[PDB]
Amino acid sequence: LIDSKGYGVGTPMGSPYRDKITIAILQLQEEGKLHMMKEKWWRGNGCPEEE
Amino acid sequence: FMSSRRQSVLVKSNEEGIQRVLTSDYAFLMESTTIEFVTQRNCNLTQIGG
Ligand SMILES: *[C@@H]1O[C@H](CO)[C@@H](O)[C@H](O)[C@H]1NC(C)=O
Repeated sequence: LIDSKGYGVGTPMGSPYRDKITIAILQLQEEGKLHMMKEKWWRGNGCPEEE
Repeated sequence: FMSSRRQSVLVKSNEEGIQRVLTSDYAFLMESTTIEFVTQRNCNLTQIGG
């Protein structure tokens, strides 16, 4: 990687439900919900390289 | 580099920093006296540079 940035769920300026999504995303990272979704969409075809 | 790579190459302790050299290609910067203690107790490390 060259840079290191991140995507994010956008909220309006000074919103209370920014904090509840902040708690929600970190819950799904520990139980592995996002990694089961990242392997579901960015994969989908096992390639050949194996050499 | 270190301003752009915070929480990636910026470890918070010496014991986790020597271990990070022991895992990956890591070039940890620290004081010279402790390097002279670790290198004499670990034969998989060295002090390169002055
Ligand atoms: C490097 O140092 C020790 C002692 O020389 C060696 O036995 C071992 O292979 C290495 N230690 C690791 C990989 O933790």
